[PDB]
Amino acid sequence: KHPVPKKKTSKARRDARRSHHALTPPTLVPCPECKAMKPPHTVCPECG
Amino acid sequence: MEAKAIARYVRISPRKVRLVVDLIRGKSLEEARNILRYTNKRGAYFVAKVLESAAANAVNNHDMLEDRLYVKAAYVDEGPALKRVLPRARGRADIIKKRTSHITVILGEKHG
Amino acid sequence: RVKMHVKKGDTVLVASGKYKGRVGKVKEVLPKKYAVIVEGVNIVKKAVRVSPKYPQGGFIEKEAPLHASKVRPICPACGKPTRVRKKFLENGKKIRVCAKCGGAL
Amino acid sequence: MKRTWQPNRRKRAKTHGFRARMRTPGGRKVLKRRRQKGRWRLTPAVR
RNA sequence: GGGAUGACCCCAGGCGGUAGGGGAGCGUUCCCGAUGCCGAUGAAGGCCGACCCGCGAGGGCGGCUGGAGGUAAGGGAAGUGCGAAUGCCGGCAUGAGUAACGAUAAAGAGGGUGAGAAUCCCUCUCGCCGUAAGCCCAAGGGUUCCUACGCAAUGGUCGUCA
RNA sequence: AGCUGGGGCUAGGAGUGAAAAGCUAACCGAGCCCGGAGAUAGCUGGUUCUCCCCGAAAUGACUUUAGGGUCAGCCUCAGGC
RNA sequence: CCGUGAGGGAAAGGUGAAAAGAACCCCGGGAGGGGAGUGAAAUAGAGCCUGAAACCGUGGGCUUACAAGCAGUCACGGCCCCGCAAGGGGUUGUGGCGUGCCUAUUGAAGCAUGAGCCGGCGACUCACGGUCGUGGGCGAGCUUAAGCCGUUGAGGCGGAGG
Ligand SMILES: [Mg+2]
Ligand SMILES: [Mg+2]
Ligand SMILES: [Mg+2]
Ligand SMILES: [Mg+2]
Ligand SMILES: [Mg+2]
Ligand SMILES: [Mg+2]
Ligand SMILES: [Mg+2]
Ligand SMILES: [Mg+2]
Ligand SMILES: [Mg+2]
Ligand SMILES: [Mg+2]
Ligand SMILES: [Mg+2]
Ligand SMILES: [Mg+2]
Ligand SMILES: [Mg+2]
Ligand SMILES: [Mg+2]
Ligand SMILES: [Mg+2]
Ligand SMILES: [Mg+2]
Ligand SMILES: [Mg+2]
Ligand SMILES: [Mg+2]
Ligand SMILES: [Mg+2]
Ligand SMILES: [Mg+2]
Ligand SMILES: [Mg+2]
Ligand SMILES: [Mg+2]
Ligand SMILES: [Mg+2]
Ligand SMILES: [Mg+2]
Ligand SMILES: [Mg+2]
Ligand SMILES: [Mg+2]
Ligand SMILES: [Mg+2]
Ligand SMILES: [Mg+2]
Ligand SMILES: [Mg+2]
Ligand SMILES: [Mg+2]
Ligand SMILES: [Mg+2]
Ligand SMILES: [Mg+2]
Ligand SMILES: [Mg+2]
Ligand SMILES: [Mg+2]
Ligand SMILES: [Mg+2]
Ligand SMILES: [Mg+2]
Ligand SMILES: [Mg+2]
Ligand SMILES: [Mg+2]
Ligand SMILES: [Mg+2]
Ligand SMILES: [Mg+2]
Ligand SMILES: [Mg+2]
Ligand SMILES: [Mg+2]
Ligand SMILES: [Mg+2]
Ligand SMILES: [Mg+2]
Ligand SMILES: [Mg+2]
Ligand SMILES: [Mg+2]
Ligand SMILES: [Mg+2]
Ligand SMILES: [Mg+2]
Ligand SMILES: [Mg+2]
Ligand SMILES: [Mg+2]
Ligand SMILES: [Mg+2]
Ligand SMILES: [Mg+2]
Ligand SMILES: [Mg+2]
Ligand SMILES: [Mg+2]
Ligand SMILES: [Mg+2]
Ligand SMILES: [Mg+2]
Ligand SMILES: [Mg+2]
Ligand SMILES: [Mg+2]
Ligand SMILES: [Mg+2]
Ligand SMILES: [Mg+2]
Ligand SMILES: [Mg+2]
Ligand SMILES: [Mg+2]
Ligand SMILES: [Mg+2]
Ligand SMILES: [Mg+2]
Ligand SMILES: [Mg+2]
Ligand SMILES: [Mg+2]
Ligand SMILES: [Mg+2]
Ligand SMILES: [Mg+2]
Ligand SMILES: [Mg+2]
Ligand SMILES: [Mg+2]
Ligand SMILES: [Mg+2]
Ligand SMILES: [Mg+2]
Ligand SMILES: [Zn+2]
Repeated sequence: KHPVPKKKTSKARRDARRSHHALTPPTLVPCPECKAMKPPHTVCPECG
Repeated sequence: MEAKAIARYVRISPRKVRLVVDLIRGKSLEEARNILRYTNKRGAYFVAKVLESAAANAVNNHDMLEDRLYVKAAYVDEGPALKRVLPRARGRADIIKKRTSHITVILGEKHG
Repeated sequence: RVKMHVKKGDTVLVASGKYKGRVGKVKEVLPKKYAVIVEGVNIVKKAVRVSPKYPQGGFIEKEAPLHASKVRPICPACGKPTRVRKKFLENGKKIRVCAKCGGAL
Repeated sequence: MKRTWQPNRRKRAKTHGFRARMRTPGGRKVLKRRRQKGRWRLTPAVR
């Protein structure tokens, strides 16, 4: 019982683990009346 | 000419806040402005503050002409970590570290 | 307990530093720092907050203390001496071994 | 579950107390040592 | 052998190596050398070097940093060289954005405050205790009580609340 | 032979025990602290710059000796022949 | 701070010559920062001398998605860089070769011990005796101890004794 890691994992291998960890920016559309930006299919912070 | 802001000893984890910083790098100040607002991370707040101070500092200090601002380079280094004791089973007591980020946004002028 | 040489009355010469060469009168003397302040020699610029007077004001000029060793008593007619002590009756003195004179006041 | 410290202010002054220590040579030497080490409190503090 | 009584040319050989024996050196702290010498036209320390000397330990030189010390030749004396001791003290990693966030009594909305609110305040609805999860007393604790101003930390999130 | 609050007494080769070597302040076939103390350890670990030369033993005898020793053997250095 | 108690028992020094410790303005709730100003120096700004290493991060050069490994080494080649070039630095495609360090053992890459990594602390000494060797003094002799006198860190006397 009680499993443990056998080797400190390397700076190479943990960083490669993280290759998927990167964020993707919010999805945004120009607003119908106001100048500003909005997520699509939502109610605009300005001029709802 | 180029202008910066550095938020220091921000109580938040460098690993965590670095992620949103990556979202806005090389972005025109205006897309960077839109990206952080709709990003959902506790660190979008803190970066947006540093973004602005540098935007302020740019126009307001180094006479940089706002409309052409982009994010030249930017990054968070790791500040000094405060340690606290987390009591555990059978008397044991580990220590967890609440960390610290030094956020840096560096602004420069677009060439158009 | 600290013995000095110059006192408040004195006219002294600043014998070293930025203000080397200049004579003036010791305005105050701080035995515990071994420092004399000679008005108006050593002046500095302190920045100061906008509470009342300097209510607008941001900057004051003030005269900084000097290491009591930097200055020397002037001795009427010269710019030397050190110390000497004449006794007579009953006691006390300062004379110039340069020589031989007051302080006094 | 019932543990080892069950504080009672009389027991403390009666057992580790100052008059306690002073009654017995064993205990005068307790005070002698504590005094010599320069302890701030020679004897438990009970309220 | 070269007769230079030698520090040196020539010739001929030997030189795998653990426990061990032997020999020569490098370097660190300190003393005499020193009331001297180096030094702000930059000491010790640090960071570089593809350069010079040494077989090697090392020594030079050069640039950058640093900003007040260093210490030749010759000799003397030692708290003198670390990679390992489940060594000692510290610092920072890995596991990992993983396990958890501590009773499955349960929450929803509207409004207020505030830079900022699932987490504070009020209202409404819902749920849970009720020989208690309510109220009194004794220990023990020691200002935690009340109220104003606060949110760095403490609060397993947040906090404008405590 | 009930449970329980408060106040007391008994303790280290000693107490207490409807007896398990149980318990005696979260490890009791002999408590904890400070001291004798740097106890002892024929055992385990560890032992820090460089270059040059040479270079072993794992056998014999005795040994409350057998994974430790003393003498011999085998290495090395100096002087001698 | 730990312990009921006797008792155990830490960490933690350094701005600058001088506070001249940064008024004022800008982003900001603040913290923090950007200009201004001080200062010889402000990556000396108070989490303040020097500021190593592990460790984290941004930018650049070379490189890698049909190879397979104690990670190096030998060779050639491609790219980038320094130049006087026959030159040198970086990186690494393909090809040769290649069983970690220490410890302990007849034998370890060993699937036997120890070690996450870095920095610092860390183990053949001293006294008196003994015994060899060596550098000197005096040699049928050699030599003083306690003590006495003297002394800028000045030595001499002292013959009991061995
Ligand atoms: Mg827990
Ligand atoms: Mg517990
Ligand atoms: Mg950890
Ligand atoms: Mg009970
Ligand atoms: Mg306890
Ligand atoms: Mg009572
Ligand atoms: Mg006191
Ligand atoms: Mg040869
Ligand atoms: Mg050899
Ligand atoms: Mg050989
Ligand atoms: Mg200068
Ligand atoms: Mg030194
Ligand atoms: Mg240097
Ligand atoms: Mg020297
Ligand atoms: Mg020497
Ligand atoms: Mg040592
Ligand atoms: Mg070793
Ligand atoms: Mg996992
Ligand atoms: Mg999971
Ligand atoms: Mg989970
Ligand atoms: Mg829960
Ligand atoms: Mg409002
Ligand atoms: Mg409001
Ligand atoms: Mg009822
Ligand atoms: Mg009470
Ligand atoms: Mg308490
Ligand atoms: Mg309080
Ligand atoms: Mg209250
Ligand atoms: Mg309030
Ligand atoms: Mg708070
Ligand atoms: Mg919190
Ligand atoms: Mg009872
Ligand atoms: Mg009682
Ligand atoms: Mg009782
Ligand atoms: Mg009793
Ligand atoms: Mg008995
Ligand atoms: Mg019983
Ligand atoms: Mg106890
Ligand atoms: Mg017990
Ligand atoms: Mg006993
Ligand atoms: Mg026993
Ligand atoms: Mg003994
Ligand atoms: Mg021992
Ligand atoms: Mg024994
Ligand atoms: Mg021992
Ligand atoms: Mg026998
Ligand atoms: Mg044995
Ligand atoms: Mg033998
Ligand atoms: Mg206590
Ligand atoms: Mg100072
Ligand atoms: Mg600055
Ligand atoms: Mg510097
Ligand atoms: Mg400096
Ligand atoms: Mg620091
Ligand atoms: Mg200094
Ligand atoms: Mg510093
Ligand atoms: Mg990179
Ligand atoms: Mg194929
Ligand atoms: Mg390919
Ligand atoms: Mg190869
Ligand atoms: Mg080992
Ligand atoms: Mg072994
Ligand atoms: Mg074995
Ligand atoms: Mg075996
Ligand atoms: Mg293995
Ligand atoms: Mg094993
Ligand atoms: Mg192994
Ligand atoms: Mg080390
Ligand atoms: Mg001897
Ligand atoms: Mg000897
Ligand atoms: Mg002789
Ligand atoms: Mg005398
Ligand atoms: Zn005169």
